[PDB]
Amino acid sequence: MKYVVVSGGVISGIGKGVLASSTGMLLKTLGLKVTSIKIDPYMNIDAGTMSPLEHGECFVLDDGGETDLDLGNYERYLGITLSRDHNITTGKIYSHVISRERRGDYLGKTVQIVPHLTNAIQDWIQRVSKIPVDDTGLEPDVCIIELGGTVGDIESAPFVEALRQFQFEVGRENFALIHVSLVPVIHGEQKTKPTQAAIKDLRSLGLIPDMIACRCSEELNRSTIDKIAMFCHVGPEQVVNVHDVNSTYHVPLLLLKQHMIDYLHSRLKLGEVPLTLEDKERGSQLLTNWENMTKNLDDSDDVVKIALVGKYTNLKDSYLSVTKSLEHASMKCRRQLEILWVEASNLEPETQEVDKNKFHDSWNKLSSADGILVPGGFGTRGIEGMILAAKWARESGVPFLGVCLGLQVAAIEFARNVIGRPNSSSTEFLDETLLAPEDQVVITMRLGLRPTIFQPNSEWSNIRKLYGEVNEVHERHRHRYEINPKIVNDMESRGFIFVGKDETGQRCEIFELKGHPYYVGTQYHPEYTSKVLEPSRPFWGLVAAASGTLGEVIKDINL
Amino acid sequence: MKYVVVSGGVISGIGKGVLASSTGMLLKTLGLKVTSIKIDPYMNIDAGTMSPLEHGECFVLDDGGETDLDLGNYERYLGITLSRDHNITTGKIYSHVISRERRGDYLGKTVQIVPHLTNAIQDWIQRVSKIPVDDTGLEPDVCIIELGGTVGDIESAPFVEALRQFQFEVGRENFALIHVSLVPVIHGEQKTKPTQAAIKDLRSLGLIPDMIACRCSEELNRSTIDKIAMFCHVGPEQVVNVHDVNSTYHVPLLLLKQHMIDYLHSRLKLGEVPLTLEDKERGSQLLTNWENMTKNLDDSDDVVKIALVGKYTNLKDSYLSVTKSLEHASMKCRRQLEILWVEASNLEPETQEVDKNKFHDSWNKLSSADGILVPGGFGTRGIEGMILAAKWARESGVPFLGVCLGLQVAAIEFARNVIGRPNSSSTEFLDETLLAPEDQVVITMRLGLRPTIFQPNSEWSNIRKLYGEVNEVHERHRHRYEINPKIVNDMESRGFIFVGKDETGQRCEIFELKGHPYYVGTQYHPEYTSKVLEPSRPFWGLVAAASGTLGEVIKDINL
Amino acid sequence: MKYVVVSGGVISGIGKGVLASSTGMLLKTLGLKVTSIKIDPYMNIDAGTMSPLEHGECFVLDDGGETDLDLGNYERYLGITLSRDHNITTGKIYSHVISRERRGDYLGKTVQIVPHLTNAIQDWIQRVSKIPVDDTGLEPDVCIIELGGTVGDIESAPFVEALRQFQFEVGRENFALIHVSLVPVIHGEQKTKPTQAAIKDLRSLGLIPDMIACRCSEELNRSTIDKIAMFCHVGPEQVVNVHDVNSTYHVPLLLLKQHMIDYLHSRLKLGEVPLTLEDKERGSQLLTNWENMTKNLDDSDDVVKIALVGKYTNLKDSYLSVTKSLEHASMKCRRQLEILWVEASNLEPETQEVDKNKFHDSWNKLSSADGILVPGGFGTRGIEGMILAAKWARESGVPFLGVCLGLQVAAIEFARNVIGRPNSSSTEFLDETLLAPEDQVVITMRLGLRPTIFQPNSEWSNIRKLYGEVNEVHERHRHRYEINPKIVNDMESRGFIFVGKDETGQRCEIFELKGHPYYVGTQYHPEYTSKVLEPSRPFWGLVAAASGTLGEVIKDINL
Ligand SMILES: Nc1ncnc2c1ncn2[C@@H]1O[C@H](COP(=O)(O)OP(=O)(O)OP(=O)(O)O)[C@@H](O)[C@H]1O
Ligand SMILES: Nc1ncnc2c1ncn2[C@@H]1O[C@H](COP(=O)(O)OP(=O)(O)OP(=O)(O)O)[C@@H](O)[C@H]1O
Ligand SMILES: Nc1ncnc2c1ncn2[C@@H]1O[C@H](COP(=O)(O)OP(=O)(O)OP(=O)(O)O)[C@@H](O)[C@H]1O
Ligand SMILES: O=c1ccn([C@@H]2O[C@H](COP(=O)(O)OP(=O)(O)OP(=O)(O)O)[C@@H](O)[C@H]2O)c(=O)[nH]1
Ligand SMILES: O=c1ccn([C@@H]2O[C@H](COP(=O)(O)OP(=O)(O)OP(=O)(O)O)[C@@H](O)[C@H]2O)c(=O)[nH]1
Ligand SMILES: O=c1ccn([C@@H]2O[C@H](COP(=O)(O)OP(=O)(O)OP(=O)(O)O)[C@@H](O)[C@H]2O)c(=O)[nH]1
Ligand SMILES: [Mg+2]
Ligand SMILES: [Mg+2]
Ligand SMILES: [Mg+2]
Ligand SMILES: [Mg+2]
Ligand SMILES: [Mg+2]
Ligand SMILES: [Mg+2]
Repeated sequence: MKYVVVSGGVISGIGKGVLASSTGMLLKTLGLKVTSIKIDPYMNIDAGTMSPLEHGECFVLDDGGETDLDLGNYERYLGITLSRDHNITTGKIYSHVISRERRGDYLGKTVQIVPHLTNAIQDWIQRVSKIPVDDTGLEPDVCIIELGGTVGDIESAPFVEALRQFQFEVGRENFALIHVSLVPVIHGEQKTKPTQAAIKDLRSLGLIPDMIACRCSEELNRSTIDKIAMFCHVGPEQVVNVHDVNSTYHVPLLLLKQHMIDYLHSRLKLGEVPLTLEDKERGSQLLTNWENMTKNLDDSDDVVKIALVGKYTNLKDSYLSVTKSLEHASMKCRRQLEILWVEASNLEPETQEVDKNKFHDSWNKLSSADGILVPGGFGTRGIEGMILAAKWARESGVPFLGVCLGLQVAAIEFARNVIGRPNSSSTEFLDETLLAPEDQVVITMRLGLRPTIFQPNSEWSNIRKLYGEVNEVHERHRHRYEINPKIVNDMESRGFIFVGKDETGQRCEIFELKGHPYYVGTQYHPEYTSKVLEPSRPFWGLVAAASGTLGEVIKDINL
Repeated sequence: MKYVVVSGGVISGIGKGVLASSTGMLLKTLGLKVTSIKIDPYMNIDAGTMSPLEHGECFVLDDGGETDLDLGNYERYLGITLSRDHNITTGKIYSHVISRERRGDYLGKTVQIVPHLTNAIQDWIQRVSKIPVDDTGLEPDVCIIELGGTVGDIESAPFVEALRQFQFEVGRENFALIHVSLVPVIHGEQKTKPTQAAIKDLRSLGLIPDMIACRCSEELNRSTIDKIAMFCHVGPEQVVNVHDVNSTYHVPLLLLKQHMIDYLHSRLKLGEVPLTLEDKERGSQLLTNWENMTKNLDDSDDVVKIALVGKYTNLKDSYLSVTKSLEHASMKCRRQLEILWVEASNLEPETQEVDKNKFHDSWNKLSSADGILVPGGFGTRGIEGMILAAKWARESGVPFLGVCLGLQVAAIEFARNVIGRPNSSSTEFLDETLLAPEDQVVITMRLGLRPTIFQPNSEWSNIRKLYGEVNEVHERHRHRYEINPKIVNDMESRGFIFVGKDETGQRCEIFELKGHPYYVGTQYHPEYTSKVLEPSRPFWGLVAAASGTLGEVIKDINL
Repeated sequence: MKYVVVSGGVISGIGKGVLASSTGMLLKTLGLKVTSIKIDPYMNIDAGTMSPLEHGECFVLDDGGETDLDLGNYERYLGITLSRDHNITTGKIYSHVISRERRGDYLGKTVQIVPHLTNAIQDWIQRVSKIPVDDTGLEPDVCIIELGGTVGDIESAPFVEALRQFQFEVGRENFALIHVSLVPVIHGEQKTKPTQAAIKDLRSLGLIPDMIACRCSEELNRSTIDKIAMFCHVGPEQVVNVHDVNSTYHVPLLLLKQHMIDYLHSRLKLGEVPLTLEDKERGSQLLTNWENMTKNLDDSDDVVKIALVGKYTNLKDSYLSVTKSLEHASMKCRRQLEILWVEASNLEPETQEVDKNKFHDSWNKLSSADGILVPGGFGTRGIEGMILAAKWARESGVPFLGVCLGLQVAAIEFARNVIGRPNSSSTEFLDETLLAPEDQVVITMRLGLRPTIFQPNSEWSNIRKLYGEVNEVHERHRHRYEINPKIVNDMESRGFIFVGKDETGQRCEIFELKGHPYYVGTQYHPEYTSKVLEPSRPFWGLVAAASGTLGEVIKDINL
């Protein structure tokens, strides 16, 4: 096993997840199998309790693991599948040793943070980095560790001490450290003393970095590079200039231009890992596919506008996987994506009493949209706004996708406005009020990867067509409610066909409305299964419907 | 004596000299006598050997001290005069103890950095902070110490250790520390971990800050202030938000808006220093004069353009005192200054063979200029370009000031083009070549404050008029050459009158050319004597000549 | 050049000079030429101003360099001669860069502690480690650097930073670091946390140690060694157990038993330095001579007692070279030395009025003595006591040596008691009092190595015989006075022959008194020229006179 640790810096939120993902993608272009571990110094066992207002969206795994947003970045860049064990947290590792003590597995010794907890960390990283993450049952060749937080924080102290020991418990040339750092630019001068103080913290903590990755608002001056290469004991070829770029799909081709594969191949002896010529064709076949999609990103010009209708649309990280999944669809259509961020509460008429500026900008955006996404939000407070957005799309012929809550607000709209039961509602919003036309009912989270099976009278639908007309759809779930089965044949009598269901048939999972160009809803989250070179089919269908050429896309899918 | 230390930070060049000068100016608005000390952790005895390419211009004192650029900032903001002892350097203080050892004044003890060198530092700061710096023979009430470099550097280690001890060798409430710090803003988020790591270095080194001054590209968010006030054990009222502003004359009125006098008055018991009501009128009379010049900076609109003709005009700090002296003149004329920065070598015709873009932009600027300054540069390599700039101004009637080298290139121009000896030259450029018409000759630097006396037939001149027609001019010198006295009566026969001289008459120090609107030259540097509320008379005369209203200015000066 | 740095620790005065000297002596037993540098973080230019009450005796070099006591330890263990440049101090190196700045040799850059002062240190260590220190004009093969003070002190900061850089400016395998450390033993348990906190300071400062030398009141337990080898990343074979031993001549044979040559030979590639078989015989010929003198130290039993008569005899380090020179004489006679430490002031009768216990213990010791040394002290306050000790030895036939002041008090005794001028005196004690029989007169220190030449009528003397009857004696001087030449032929008429003089004959340097078994005085210090395997001839003559077998020693010297 080789290890690359991506670490620390002057600030949090600097770019370690981007460089970790680019490094893994780049190493994969030598044919190497790459895995990843996120370490988060936070104490939470997993992200499933904590709200999207900190660290962005909760990411959902095939396991049903509700995990760190960084694991989603590794899944999409590398083409890999991760377990809940691939996210280390302070909570998991302190919990592991405490549960092991009360059972007596330390045989009556005193259990100390060094060695015992720092040995639990190294036992975990070795257990987990050998887990299969590809379509093939090979153990990986490289693990990337993203060390969360900043080096020199109390919460990081056990993890840097475990990595200090891991650098020796595993051999040298099986371990490298990349340190990401900030170069401020002040009055036209690029300042080196923040990055120098960060190299002192690594030395203090007993680690040496093999690369410095410098994050800056400019290209680094070669005099600034020389200075960093004087204070840190590294050559000029070991400071990578990682400036601010408009697109993160370009960052792998920045580091390829900067010899970082060529360095790591000589620092980690990567040419001495056994690989076939088949593995070495697959590597450059991924590289040329990356150069293709990045060329097609730069010379594309024709725009498509998608309204994302939700709450808290100012924290754009609360929709990170949705956003990436709209981008992958856009890149496969070769049209420039603009997301129009629409707060659903501002669509409600009462906003015109509260602040007229917010009311009109929301409807200005929703009218401007070539397609609409209701993204699969959290907490029912915006539903009466999203019901307008679903009504607008159905009354007007505008392309629509409804994810999770986007099944539900669309079925609630269709019930109130096409069946004509005007109070019919989400039980999560009203519960004890006991209305008779319950659209949502509870059937205790239904979590992780499940099979969805198409109902037989459904090959007419665009959504079965986009999935290659394969009999089953396997996708990730994070829901507590269903559509009520008693209202299904009522809705189907009116053309709102539940095109796909759970194998038991009690649970409604995909619809398409008859006759509309594209009015699709999924109870799963199709975001989490999106890959950079293979967009998620419901999002590719929305961006194609919004662009025209939905038929030419369905034709290409059918080969 | 009270002490304010202004210190450290995440980066060098952060703003300590601006905040130190603003703090001293602000405290002076309570009637308090304020002094300053710069500590530079560099080893140089004084700046007189080191070139303007690092740390900007060398500043010249009345003593003839060639000192740090920061001492000039204190002189102009506070209205004070400083000795060469007011700049502490590592060289001076290590030299002081080494010279004292070889003489035996430690009486055969081992001389250690702690206590002995750190006691030399505290003996110096007490010796020097009692020196008179005003027009009155009172000892000061407050000393500002600017601690150069960054806290946590090896070169700073003896000075922070001396200040750690000085906080106790002098009482508490006679000492306060202001720490200047950087808040980066990255993806629209203001980052606190660089300022937290800087508070850990102060605690490690045994100092606590009383203010945090946060330097940022935005106003601080109140949540960012709350966070800094959680990690550092200080109230919200002790983080001052010192954002990037277009003008530094505004920075005192920022800190006045932020209660920093009101805090320091309760932290340093400044109301318990004895002062008269006369002292308390003088304080608010300076404050209202500052509010006047800053109001007159904001509502002024009509521009004046001055060409500054020199070398290395890309390092604008190489002309810092010249620049401030043009600004003070501009503020008293109530016209917005634009400095046009003109590289004199680019004015030479050979530049049109080398790069035509540089040739035309230089002459584009010099033609655009309402006035010209030849600023008093260093090293003769640009003189043939400045001779064109002096010719242009004389042939065309454009207002001119020549400082130091600007006497000399103008007299060299007047000799070559109006007397008609076409090879006549600066002996510093040609020496051993032994031409007969030597314009410069040597008469070993003539340094610091000297008297200049007006020749009798000179009250006609604008330059004697601008000086209030007072018989002597006292100004600062830093020159090795003179104009040749054998060429003086030749030049005076042609109207180039040497309006002022040294008391011996051998040495030529001020000219005015007959008939031209303003063609003045000084061998002294009038920059170093410029004050924010009283501009240097030769620069006020140039900016007035460039604006028109030179007569209305001379009238106001004559009262 | 190879470098070994001996460094730091938990406490000052731990044993670095003993381990540095043992390492150099041991490496010399491979035939390698070894040199040494002491770094002292004190500010003094040289030891010649500072009194023996701190850091022990001032050591005198052939240059006339008054230097650190540690340079004497290297001279005697290694068989080498050192210049005043071999002692680096903070004063010398800050003085060097400050003198170089005022002359302009930094060409107008800003001179910073890093790089410029830390480059002066590395330029010095390379300049000086190539200096010839043997009897042959070869440049050395190895330099030992003793880094004075403790690592993590402010005064050490520039020297550890220079050594951090020197580890890379010179290659790896040309540099090794030995760290000396304390293991306390508390309630029968050997404590490792002080040595762990010292390895953290080295990592913080960017150095890794190749050996840990652990100083302890016991042999280290192998569990304690294992623990130190867990926390520091080093094998068990790299912790050397350097326990408290009664004799320092044993410490080389401790480290030879502990494979420290065998480690350093593989860590520094010492087998790849070119050497002849002649060099490899000389190495083991020194080793077997060390095993001989250490065997002859352990199986010797018969005692000899020497009174050392001086001031401040409680600070035994104030006589370190005298003490070692009595030991080398004792080891060559094969008799166990006891120094009886006699305070000369306590010999004065007035002490019997002040404290009778001190009076009788002094005369109890002086009566017990088989020989007497007056050691060459400092400051005249004890002379009237030493005059009794010189009288006692002359009246009683007890063997005597008088060094520096020990010429002078003996001649003052002989004048007062055998010529019979009872007030005759040391001019340094009385000056302005102007007595006529001045024994001392001034002839401005007479410093360093000088030639002394024997007067012709002197081959009868034991002191000319002990020197091999060679015509000149070359020895080190540190005196300001002489014996008066006007009193010489008076003294010689009475049998007190001045057996040796300066080449000019004005200056009296060696005596022997006729008829007494051994009553010798030298104005030079014979201590500084003493070697472990070749004792200084005047001290070997005293210990032989005290033991009997002075004749058998003179016979062995005469071959
Ligand atoms: N080279 C880059 N150029 C521009 N933006 C970048 C670059 N690298 C990262 N970013 C952006 O910075 C933001 C945060 O980066 P990232 O998520 O990698 O942070 P982090 O330091 O790993 O920690 P956190 O998980 O707390 O955000 C994201 O919006 C990301 O797109
Ligand atoms: N509040 C501020 N807003 C905008 N510019 C500022 C502010 N404070 C300082 N500056 C500018 O920052 C630059 C450097 O500031 P300053 O000279 O005070 O730096 P310093 O940290 O004291 O050290 P140095 O002497 O090395 O420059 C100057 O151009 C100054 O005008
Ligand atoms: N292994 C040892 N066993 C016993 N005594 C020792 C040992 N090593 C050193 N010593 C004694 O310790 C004392 C101080 O040791 P040394 O002179 O080497 O100290 P240091 O740490 O180099 O610093 P300093 O020059 O300030 O004394 C001396 O008396 C010396 O003989
Ligand atoms: O105000 C100042 C700034 C600097 N200095 C002295 O000059 C040196 C200049 O160093 P700075 O700290 O100004 O910069 P740097 O070379 O470390 O690199 P950047 O932060 O710009 O990337 C400092 O280390 C200090 O010795 C002062 O004496 N005063
Ligand atoms: O990538 C990350 C970032 C952060 N964290 C965890 O969340 C915390 C968030 O802290 P950050 O370090 O992200 O910010 P902060 O609150 O210290 O303040 P600013 O720098 O933004 O001013 C960190 O201290 C760490 O515990 C991670 O686990 N991973
Ligand atoms: O009073 C105590 C002592 C120790 N301990 C806990 O037990 C551990 C025992 O560690 P100690 O600090 O007692 O010893 P050590 O193993 O570091 O080595 P020596 O200093 O003896 O050479 C400590 O690190 C701490 O975790 C306590 O909880 N309380
Ligand atoms: Mg935060
Ligand atoms: Mg991340
Ligand atoms: Mg710099
Ligand atoms: Mg400054
Ligand atoms: Mg020593
Ligand atoms: Mg223990």
